Amino acid sequence: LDNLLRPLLATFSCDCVADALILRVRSELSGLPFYWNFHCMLASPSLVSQHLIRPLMGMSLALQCQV
Amino acid sequence: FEKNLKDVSFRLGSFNLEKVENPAEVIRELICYCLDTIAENQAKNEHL
Repeated sequence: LDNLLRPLLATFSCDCVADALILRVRSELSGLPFYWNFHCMLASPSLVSQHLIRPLMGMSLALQCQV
Repeated sequence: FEKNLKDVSFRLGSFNLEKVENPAEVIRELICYCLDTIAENQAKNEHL
């Protein structure tokens, strides 16, 4: 999965069941295909907090200091 | 039977088998064939 993703970061399909986002990979390994599915529930607002907002605030103010 | 990548085996297919009651007969057949095969290439190489 890592070897596949790091270049891109094979084909992918995504779908959102009511709340959760479901991510599907169509690829191949050892010549043979590999299928996996990601099952990502809506992330938590502590997670949202820490991963997006507070860092993104941080972005905003740090670039203000830059300016 | 399988395939070895990523330091791991990865199986390709799998067959139901059965032991033959006459091993020696299939053996004669196979190897007569093989004898013929070799001999052919021998003659060809000669001409060449």
